[PDB]
Order: sequence, then C-alpha cells, then structure tokens
Amino acid sequence: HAMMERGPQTLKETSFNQAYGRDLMEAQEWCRKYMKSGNVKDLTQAWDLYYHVFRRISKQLPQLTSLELQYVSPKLLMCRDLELAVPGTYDPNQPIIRI
Amino acid sequence: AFLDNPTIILAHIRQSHVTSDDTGMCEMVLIDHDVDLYVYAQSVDITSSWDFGIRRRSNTAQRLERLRKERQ
Amino acid sequence: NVPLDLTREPSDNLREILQNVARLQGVSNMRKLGHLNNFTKLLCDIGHSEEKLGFHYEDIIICLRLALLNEAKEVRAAGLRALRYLIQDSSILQKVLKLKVDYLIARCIDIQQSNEVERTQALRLVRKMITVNASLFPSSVTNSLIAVGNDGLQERDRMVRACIAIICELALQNPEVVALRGGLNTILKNVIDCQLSRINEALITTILHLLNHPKTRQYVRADVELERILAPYTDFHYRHSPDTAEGQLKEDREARFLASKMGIIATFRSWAGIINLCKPGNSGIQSLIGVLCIPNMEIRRGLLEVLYDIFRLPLPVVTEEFIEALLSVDPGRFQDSWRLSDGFVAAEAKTILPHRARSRPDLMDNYLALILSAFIRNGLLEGLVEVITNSDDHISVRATILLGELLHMANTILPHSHSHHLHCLPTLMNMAASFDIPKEKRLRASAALNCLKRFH
Amino acid sequence: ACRLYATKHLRVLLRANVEFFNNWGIELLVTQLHDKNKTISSEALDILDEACEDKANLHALIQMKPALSHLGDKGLLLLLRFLSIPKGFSYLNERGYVAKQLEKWHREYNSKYVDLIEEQLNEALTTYRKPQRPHVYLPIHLYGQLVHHKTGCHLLEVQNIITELCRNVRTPDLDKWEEIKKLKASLWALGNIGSSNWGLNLLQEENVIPDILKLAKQCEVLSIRGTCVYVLGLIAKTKQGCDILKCHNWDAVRHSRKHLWPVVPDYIGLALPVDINDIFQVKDIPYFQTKSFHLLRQQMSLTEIMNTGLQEHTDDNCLYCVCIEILGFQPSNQLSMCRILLRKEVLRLVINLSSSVSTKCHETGLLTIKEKYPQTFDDICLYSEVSHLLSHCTFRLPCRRFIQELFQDVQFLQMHEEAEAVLA
Repeated sequence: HAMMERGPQTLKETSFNQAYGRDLMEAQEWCRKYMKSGNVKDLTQAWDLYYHVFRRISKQLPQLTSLELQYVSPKLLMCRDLELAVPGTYDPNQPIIRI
Repeated sequence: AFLDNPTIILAHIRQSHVTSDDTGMCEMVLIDHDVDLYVYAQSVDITSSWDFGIRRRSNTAQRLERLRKERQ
Repeated sequence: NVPLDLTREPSDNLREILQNVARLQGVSNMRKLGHLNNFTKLLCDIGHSEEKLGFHYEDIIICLRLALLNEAKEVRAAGLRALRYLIQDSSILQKVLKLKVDYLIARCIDIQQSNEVERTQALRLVRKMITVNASLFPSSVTNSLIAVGNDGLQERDRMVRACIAIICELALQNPEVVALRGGLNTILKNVIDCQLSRINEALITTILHLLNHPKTRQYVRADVELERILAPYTDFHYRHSPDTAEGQLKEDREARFLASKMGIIATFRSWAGIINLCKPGNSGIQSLIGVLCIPNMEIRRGLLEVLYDIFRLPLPVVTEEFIEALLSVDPGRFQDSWRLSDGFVAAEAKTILPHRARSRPDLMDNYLALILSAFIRNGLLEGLVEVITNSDDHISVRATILLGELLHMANTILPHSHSHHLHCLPTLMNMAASFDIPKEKRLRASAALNCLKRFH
Repeated sequence: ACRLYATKHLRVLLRANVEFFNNWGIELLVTQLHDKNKTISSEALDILDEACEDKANLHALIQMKPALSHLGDKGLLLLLRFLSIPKGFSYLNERGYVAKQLEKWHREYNSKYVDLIEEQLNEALTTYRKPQRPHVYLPIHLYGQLVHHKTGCHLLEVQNIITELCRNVRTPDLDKWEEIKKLKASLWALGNIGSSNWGLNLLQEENVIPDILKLAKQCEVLSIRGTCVYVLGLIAKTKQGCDILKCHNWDAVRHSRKHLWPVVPDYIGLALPVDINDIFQVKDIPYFQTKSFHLLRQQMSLTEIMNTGLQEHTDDNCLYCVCIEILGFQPSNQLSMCRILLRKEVLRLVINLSSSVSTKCHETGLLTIKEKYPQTFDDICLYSEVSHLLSHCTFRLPCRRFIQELFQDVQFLQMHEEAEAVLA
C-alpha cells in the first residue's frame, strides 16, 4: 500500500492500478477500520476482498510469456550508451567493456 | 449530448429495458402504474392467482436427507 | 371467499383477518388465497382511513406479515398485492418499515425456486415505495438487490436486468446508501457484460449524470471508477471474471471488446465524460493514446474502430491495397435505397447535391471541432504516424485513411490559428528525408505521402 | 405514394438551382400545404423552410401571405421567420401580432426552445428516439429575428427584457434543475440576440461578455460548460463580435461556407479557447469516506463443550422485542442454557462464512449443527440478528440464499398466538 500510493510510473503499472486500485484501497480501508475497533466483522470484508483479488490475478499468471520493454519500463531502452561496465565482468588489470 | 434532468434519464431507462429484453419478465415488472403525483379497482390491474400445489425439496436437503441416511 | 361489501367495514375486515390468521391452524391454504383476494377487493373498493376503517394500521400490517411465514408462495404474492395498496403516505411507510418487514421482503426477493409471479410483485412494491419515499429506503433490501445484481449472471437468473434497473432508479435519490454498500462499482462492472446498445448507454448515463452536482461529485472517487470501462484495451491480459468456462476464451474477448467500445463511444458524448476524461493530470485519454504506439497486432486494430465511429466516419473494407480502400469509402458510393423501387431520386439527391444553407450554424461541426481539438492537444497525430510507419499493411491503410480524413476536416471546420501549423506534418516529413534510418521506413513514408495527396 | 413521391421530388427542383423557382414552385408548395396527409404537410413545411434561406425566395413568398396558424409549432417558427425584413414586418404589425407573441415567448416558449433543441441533439447523437452524420440547425427564434431590422430594438427594450436575464447571469443559484433550466434558456436567448451588428450595440452596454467568459471557465455544472461554448460560438457570427472575442484569447473561423477553399486576406458561429485545456480546470472535492469468543476456538471444541442468550442482542433489533412496546406483546420466554453456547457457535461460524474463503467447509459445519439439533432454529432473537447481518454483510449469492432458506420451514408459535390474542 505504501508503494502504490506514490503513483504508477509506467503503462503496465498504470493499467494494473486502473484494474485493481479501488479494491486494493477499500480493503485497506476495512483493515484500518478493524484495527481501530477490534471486531472480526470488519476484517471479514477485507479478507474476502483480498481473496477475490487473488482469484482474479491467479487466472492469468500462466499466460505471461513475453515482455516488450517499451511497455514495461520506458527508461531502459533510451540508454543507447552509458558508463557502466557489463555487471559482474570486471578485473583490475584489463580495460573495461562498457554496456 | 444533454442528459441531465432525471425525467429524460428515467424515460430512457424504462423504454430501453422494456423494448430490448429477450425475456418479458423485466417488462412484466416494468409497469408504470406506480403513479407518482385512477387506482380504480385496481387500476384495472385485475388478476388473482392460478395453479396446483404441495411440497418437494430443497436444495439442500437431498443434501441433508442423503447425508442423514448415510450417517444413520 | 365471502363477499358482503355492505356491512361494518371494521367488523368485516376484523373477522376476515382473524379467520385468515386462523391460529395458523384448521384453515386450508386455497381458502386463505380467497381471504387475501377478498381483502384486496375490500381495500380496492373502500376508502382507507382509520376512523371509518375502525382500526390502526399497526394491527393490519402485523396481521398481513404473518401470511409470509406459511409454505404457500401465492399467499406471499397476495400479501404483496395487499401491501402495495397500503403504502399511501410517507407516514404509513415509515410506520411499516420501523416494523421489521424489510427482512421479510428480503427473504421473498432471493428464493428463485421456480416462482416468477411473486418477486415481480415484490419489485413493483419496491418501485412504489421508492417513488413515494426513497429517502427512507431500508438497507436490507439494498443489500439483497446488490447481491442478486452482482453474481446473478452466472446462475442464469432472469431478473438481473430488472434489478439493475431498480438500483439505477434508486441511485438518483439516495447515493449515500448505494455507495456505502458499494453499488456503483457493481453497476460499472455490469456495463461490460451487456452487449445490447440501448441498455448499455442508458446504464452509463447514470454515472455520467452523477458527475455533475457537487453533492453527487462528493460520492465518487477520483481515478478508479469511470476510466475502468477502458480496461480491456489498456490491459494486454484482462480477466473480467474469476470463474469462467475454458471451452470458450476468445469469444469472451470479442464480447468484452464490443461492450467496451460501445461504452467508450457512449461516454464521449456527454459533457461530464469529456471534461472528466481529459483532466490536466494523467487522465485515461492520455493512456489510450500512449497504448496506441505499442506493437500489438490486434490492439492497434481495436482502437481504429473506436476512432472512426467516434468521428462518425465510414469504415473501409479491410484490404492490403490502398486504392481499393479509397474507393470503398468514397461519398459518391452507390446506396441500395437509391434503386427505382426504394427511394428513386429524392433520397439520393439528399446525399449528393450540397445543402442550401449559407449562414446557419450546424452545431454538429462545432462539437466535432471541439473533440478534434481535444485530441490534437494530446499528440494524437504522433501516434497516428507511428502506426502508419511501423506496422502491418492491413493496419497502415486504415491509419492512413483516418489521417487523411481528419486533415480534410481540419481546413474545413477548424479555426486558422489551430489549423495553420498542423498541416505542415513535421514528424512524418522529418523521417521521410533521413538518410541514416533503415530504408523501409523512408520508402513507406514516401508512399504514405503520395496516398495522402491523392486522397486530398 | 404518388402524393409523397411527387411532393418530395421538389428538393431536386430547389437544390439544383432551377430557373425562377419562386414563380411557380412556391405556389405549388402552398397548394400542397392543404392536403390530407399530415406527413406530407410536414415534409412540405420542411422543404419550404429549406428553400426560404434565399432572400429573393422569401420576398416572393411575402407576395402572397397564407395562414399557417392551423399547423403546429413548426409552422409557427416558419411564420416567425417573416420578421427579418420591415417589408412585411409592417404588414404583420397591423393586428398587434408582435406583443401577442413576444410576451408568450418571454413567459413560456423561451423555455421550450432549449427543450426542443436538446431533443434534436439527443435524437442526432444519443440514440434516443423520443416517441452516417445528421444535420442539426438552430430553429428560428423570435428575439433573433426582431434585432434584424434595427427597430425591433425599440420594440424589445419597451419591456426591458435585458435586465432580468443579465442579473440572472451575474447571480445564478446552481442548486436544482429549474434554475439550471431557465439559466440555459437565458443563455440561449442572449446568444441569439447577440447575432447582429445592431444587437451588439444593445448588448455591449452591460458588458456581459466577460460574465459569459467567467462562466465558461470557472463554473460548476458541465452541461452549462457545454452551453457556454455553444452560445459563445454563436455570438461569433459577426466580424465585430469576432474582434470582441479575439481580445480574450478565443479563436474563430473568419470565412463563410460559400466556397470550401477560402483564402484569408455573415460567417458560421464558432468559438474556441486558444489553449483547449484552459476550460478543463475542475476543482476536486475530498471523498466522503472522511468520517472474545473466537479466541476460545483453540482448545475448546464442539465435542467436549456441548456436555442474554446472545452477545449482540438488545431490546431493539429483535423481530419480537420491537413489537413489545407498540402492541404490548408478552415478554420473551426463557426455555432450556445448553443452547446459548450453540447460538454463539453458529453465529461465529456464519460470521466466518462471511469471508467466503472456504465456504463449503463452514457450510458443512452449520449443516451438521442443523440436523443434529433440528428444532433449535426456532429462536427469534437469533433470526433477527442474522437478518441484520444480511443487511450489513457482503455475501455471494449461493451462501446468501442458503442462509436464508436454512430458516425456511419454521413455526414461531409465540408471536403468532400472542398477536392473534392482542388483535381482538
């Protein structure tokens, strides 16, 4: 909840928010309502909400097969050069190979 | 591009639901007697009832019946 | 089954109702149907007022509600017939509802045991009570109706559409309860699962109206409710329902796409939709255009339909060659009604020769100019050029035709200042003369420009 | 059929610009105005109205003056288009036709104009059908036609109609629908009356154009937002009005429709803000959502624990305890202690069933408690509370009608016999 409230930053996260955010926020409302007044009647709703979200999400995980960078995170494909060496391959005695 | 006052919205809803439904059930419920602002003999509404009865089971029961006999 | 109608109404109804309750014993159910029908007749023909009625209303309603406990369904139906005739002033209904008859009507709503003549009476009783006073509507009935309207479609109940009709009708008077029990999301999800035109647009008009009044605007959240409807395009894998049959999946996708497309073209008609969907923030309309420039082969052929029938353009036939698609949408194309038998001349003369007005306003062009400017602001042409360049031919022809038609509309209804720099076509022309890019883009852009000229 | 085909066969005779149509086409039209079919009369009215946008045609119409008052409001507005020229305005004045119309416009028909125009628009673009692109034109309104000949200015100001609409627009209510309605009607009237060079003079004194600009970019109601753009595009029909608007950063079209390729070195009503998002400012509003036993479940199970009666039961919220005051019912009876623990067990179970995380197992648990003690389900206090929870929980449909039908066949002797006792 803390991380989602800073706002989606790319199209994929934006679409996820567009689909699920109402549920994900109102479940939080119910859980805060519970921790205010201890009564399982409140958290029953929040758990039902969360579990409905789980059933919805779990139906599509297997189909996930490929990712297009321009949809997933836009900053990466706009590098075209950098200063970093290829991670993990770097020795003190050989000139570096930049990504 | 002007649908603001409730009157036109209600009329649009009622006409759309009565005309375009596959089963008449909804429009059987969508009668406009309800008045608002002649409830004469039943707004010539007139029916009664009409049948043949007694009592079958429930959706469950078989459930309850079958489990009760197996558990006995 | 005892018609007298000429006696003391107090004694008449008193003995009638006493024999009707019958200590719940020693009286048949069909003769109870009789007694109820005679009761309904007596309220129909006799003016109802306590002084000449000789009784309070409390004993009357208490006597009526006991008819809802017996096994006979038609007894409950007749009880409903009576109860609707009791509700006459707000005082009456509030005395009735302080008595916990709401829970009884609630049981009656949700049974669905092959009894389709009773709940209809219950629903029309609910419409009567909301008409007379929805400001005192109970919550239990609200919860029952939302429950049937949420997951009634999977169990093939034939009263879900009537139910959503009821909830929309009630939404106008008391959005507090509907929001607290969370109905508006239920309604919204229900706009995606209805392929019929008129019902869909009527439904969406409800929430569109709800975005006007400040009181109404306080009831609805910021960025989760309305822009939901454009879900199946902004998502690559949208799963609307948890429990679905595996035997059909794609047909689900076509149904979902048709529903969402019609909802989208519905919401761009009302002012509330237009203003809300184009806020200076990261509104959904920016998201739609941003999606347009991802290489997904069917999505880019999902959006173009929406664009055409937003602008009320004639679609071209799908084809790999430009010049055929050009003729396919010529305004001088033959029309079936123009044959001898049908409309021989006058109808065709309506289309081909131009109108005689020289100074009349024609607001329709005004609306189209507004929408066009709205799209121009958010860099629509950039995505159009992107699709024209990097895609398949089946889609390139469609995008090129759209671009040409929009440009022709531009210098026709658009004021000069907003139309003096668009027609320069910066991005396409710039790519057209780059000598370092791969040659495919260059030549296809050249051909695109040729097609645009011939179109004009 | 021959009626209709011949009569609508005159659009080609009009739209193709035939030689001297006014000589005979108009007389034939007026003769056909009298025919039997209402539909054919209506279409003849339509074609004649389409024709009368040519001044020579209207003059050759005013050579012979028929009676249109026997037809509907369509003929009414058609006759109201006569007011464009004093040559004919003088003829119409003789029987006081002006004051007999103008008052009835001010009182009743001005409100009808907005209704009929939104009717036309909804039929055009909303698929309404009150019981491919259309062409929507503004119906002819009196206040617009009077301002045409520079003397209707006096004939109008005799009532000082300006002041009521203008102090209406300065101080609108914007609460419910009739304020909105008459406010829209006033807006449309203003847009119409601003449509001449002369009318501009009689409207510029109040300096209300800034008021309309204020409304178009700082108001509340979005329908009024659209109407503001419409009326402001309306007042942009004349060059002087366009000069007025350009001072406030609003573009407009400066050419007519006569040639579809106009060179920039009487127009069509049109106005746009220079930066379109300017009118898209909306003030946001905060959302209105601003405002024991289950721990025993660890060691204490059904088998060993079995060998007010409710937690959440009060004198209210009981289907029997509520009637006790109003009808003097008997106090609730106390029967057989072994049941109360069962009562709270079943209510805890159904509350757990509210989560619906594993509905079937809890379903089986209540079913077992049911058939083991089938007669326990007669208590009313439990029944009222489960009804209350169904009024205050979120249940999937199967569990909901399940829990409802689990109390299907019950008797409740106590209420019924007490009630038939207290009845008489």
